[PDB]
Amino acid sequence: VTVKDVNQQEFVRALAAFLKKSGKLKVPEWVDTVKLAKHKELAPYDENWFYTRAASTARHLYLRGGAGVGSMTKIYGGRQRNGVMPSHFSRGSKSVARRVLQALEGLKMVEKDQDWGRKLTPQGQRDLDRIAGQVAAAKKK
Amino acid sequence: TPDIKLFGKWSTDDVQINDISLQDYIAVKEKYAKYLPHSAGRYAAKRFRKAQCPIVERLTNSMMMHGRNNGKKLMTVRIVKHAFEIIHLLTGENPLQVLVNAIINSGPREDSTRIGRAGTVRRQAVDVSPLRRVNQAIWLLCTGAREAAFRNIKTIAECLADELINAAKGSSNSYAIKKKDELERVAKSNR
Amino acid sequence: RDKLNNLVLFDKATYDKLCKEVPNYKLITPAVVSERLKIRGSLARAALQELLSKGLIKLVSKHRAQVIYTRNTKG
Amino acid sequence: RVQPIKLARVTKVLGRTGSQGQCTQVRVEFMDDTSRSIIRNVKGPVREGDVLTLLESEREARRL
Amino acid sequence: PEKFQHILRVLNTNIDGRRKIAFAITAIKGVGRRYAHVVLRKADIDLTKRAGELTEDEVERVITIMQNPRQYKIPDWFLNRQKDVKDGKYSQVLANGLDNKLREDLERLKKIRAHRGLRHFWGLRVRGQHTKTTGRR
Amino acid sequence: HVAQIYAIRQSISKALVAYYQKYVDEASKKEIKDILIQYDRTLLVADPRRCESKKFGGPGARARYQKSYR
RNA sequence: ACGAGACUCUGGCAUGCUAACUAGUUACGCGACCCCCGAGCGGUCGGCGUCCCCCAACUUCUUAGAGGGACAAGUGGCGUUCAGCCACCCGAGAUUGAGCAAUAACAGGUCUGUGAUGCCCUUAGAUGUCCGGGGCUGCACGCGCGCUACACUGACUGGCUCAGCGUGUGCCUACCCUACGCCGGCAGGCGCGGGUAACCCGUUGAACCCCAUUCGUGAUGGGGAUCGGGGAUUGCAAUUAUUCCCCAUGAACGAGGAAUUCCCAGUAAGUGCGGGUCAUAAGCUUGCGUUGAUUAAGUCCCUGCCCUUUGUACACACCGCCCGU
Repeated sequence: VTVKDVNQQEFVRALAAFLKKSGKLKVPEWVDTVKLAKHKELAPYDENWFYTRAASTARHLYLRGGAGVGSMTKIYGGRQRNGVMPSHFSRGSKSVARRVLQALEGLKMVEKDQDWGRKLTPQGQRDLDRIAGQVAAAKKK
Repeated sequence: TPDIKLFGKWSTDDVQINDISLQDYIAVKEKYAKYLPHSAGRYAAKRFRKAQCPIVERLTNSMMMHGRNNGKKLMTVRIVKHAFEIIHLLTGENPLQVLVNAIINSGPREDSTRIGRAGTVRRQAVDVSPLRRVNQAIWLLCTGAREAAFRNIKTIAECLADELINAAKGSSNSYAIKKKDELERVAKSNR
Repeated sequence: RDKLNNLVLFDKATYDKLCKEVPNYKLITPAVVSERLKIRGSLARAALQELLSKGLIKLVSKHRAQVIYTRNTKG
Repeated sequence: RVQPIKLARVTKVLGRTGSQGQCTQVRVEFMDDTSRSIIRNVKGPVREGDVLTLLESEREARRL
Repeated sequence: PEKFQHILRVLNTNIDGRRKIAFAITAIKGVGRRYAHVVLRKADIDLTKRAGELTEDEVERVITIMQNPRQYKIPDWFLNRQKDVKDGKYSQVLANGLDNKLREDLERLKKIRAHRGLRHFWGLRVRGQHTKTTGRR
Repeated sequence: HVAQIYAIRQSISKALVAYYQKYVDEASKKEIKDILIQYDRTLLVADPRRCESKKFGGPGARARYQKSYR
């Protein structure tokens, strides 16, 4: 199997199990109080979202690699409701995004490849496809 | 013309029309019945190109209304398909048969049109062609649904289903059928 | 305007009030429960979540804006 | 009060006037008894040889 | 379940016992949706319990934590009174004691006769907006 | 999203329409094409309708900003 | 002879043509690299976030040159059977949208765009210029274009995936677009590596919308005005708060009277993105794309327009004229 044959919305939840099982990457001292972007009005209801956020950005590296802070901040964006004035687009947080990438470095998941863009190690890909063999084996559309 | 007509969830066949006056306009087998209600975008070119869309498709098109909702079609497709599950649960028979006997039951037989009768432009009761009777009800029933679910807790697939299922056995209860007679009643009051 | 008094709790009397009746409903949705009772959906969606766990009510469609349940084939 | 509700076919469309172009005269026949061709005005699209529903057949509704 | 700890009083400010605990806390002045949502985290309480649930043994934690934010590694940038021209007390503030500060700071403008206070003395717009069309309720 | 769907539902169909000619009989086109066309025209024929330009006056092509009357 | 039409640009579609490392290539060689990553012991398969030189195959998509194509042509009705209309297989069925625009005028705006200018005013205590700080924005009021909502088809939170016009640095002049690594919650900062551009921004991986949790008819978390404290940015100067961030106060408003505007097809309507102003920057405007209806194929009923017949005591022409205590 491969990531390109399974449900992505449940896939990120699946990997959110894995980083809870490893449970040693890092969890920043500020996970309590940050907002995950500059446009939201309320921090996430789920307090264990770092397993979720790091499930996404690591997953997106599998499909559009060479991505740094920007290509991860660009995906994390939506309406920036200034209220009376019309809404807009506003990129997500910078520092919160990179701390994921550094934490993956310690776990050796991702690496900085040529062109200075984060890519994925050949052992790093093993983890991403391995869990795919589990969701696929337990779900047929 | 596939192996058999089917929604994948319901089946189109055996949906009968209780008027000889609404076939060729209540379209359930034009030459077919589409698996999923969503247009190709051809229609609305000549005045009778509008009577070749599936009745479900046009009702899907009329759920978008009143500002914030406008232009969101895939959201209605979700409502309509769910709303047919709900009708099939309360009463049974294929909701097409519910909808068909419902959209019949909400279009008036008459209207009061302005015309010269008594020197000034009066109102003389007139007759309504089949297209204007299917077209009136279809946007009339949405009006009941949109009004009903505007402040209730009820889910939309509930109120729309609850409103239609009244009409197939219409008893002066569904907002559309409440209007339908009142359109005729005032029409017969002046001639 | 007038309150609806949709409460935020149970009382061991209204709860078993629910436990006999609804599995004979052909239409089991969070909306119809709160029409029948003077209860918020939050409890009822949870109460149906409570009742769904027992097995007295079965599943037709669990969707973001609405969920559908039916009878347990009583007869 | 008897309730004669008659079904009927148009044959040709005559004209489309009366208030603002809203109404439409036809010379509708009945389909089931080829009987009195009552010329009545209707409001809305009118196909060629299309069916019609009708409450009371006794107007003639002509150029008033 | 039973009604244990519904509508109550704290900081002399009512609490809407029916709702969730998170936004019930926000019924107090000086506290908002976020400041409520963080102190709940630092008291280690499940957000999914209504206010008629857990008794005073847990809110006794919250009342003190809320009064003194700095003691529990609360990022000071949440705090709404930082580096004040009063004694530099970096602390979240609370019920009507806070409005006292608002009376004080406005008075400070009006005790020294500054620009902003001079407009508050009349009650017109102070942030430098217009009143060509707006200003009438 | 919807634009892509109305593309793939056409490209796939016109793929098999174009395939069956080059290595299979022409009737294999017609037994398929006629069943394809008698169901939906668009699966064979592309949607020509496309967005039209915007005029000054009106946020869209043909709407207008209101007019002020003394 | 003018205006119309004719013409220019634009959109459609041409599996045909000359072509493309600054485009596709992608179909392939599987020349390799990687995960048992699965039916598969394994290969062939599926995938690649990948890696290539041209001694691969080209041009469907990408781009733009010549082409080509549609013309009441084919058929049938209706027509004085001329002009033409209605319908239909064919297909872009003559139908995309604009640019362009005559005769005669208006005491319509502009001397505040101009070294284009008549006359008058004034020219040293300047109505010339330059500098400083202010004002053009001030509040009992009434007005005209507009963004925000009033919520559950909704809001909060998470995942998800898609776009098209352009634009971007040394100019008689002062600063452009921005990847990528670290610091900072964020607003921001510091080394830095590209671009005078189909080259790196940018395979523009935008939003409403698609799938989950929370809220539960309650001024509620809808709404985001007002006010206080804080934190950064551009600048000779932010105070009468340039902007932007953070905490916090949480009002008016329960779908809106009389009136009245805009629209008939990818149009209405929703959402988002460029350009313009721009050292600081849009609630405005000029454009682009996405989501995608209901209601019409008609009439002069209202406000108005073109031609002809008739009427007039009107001619700065009904905003006319004109009568008597």
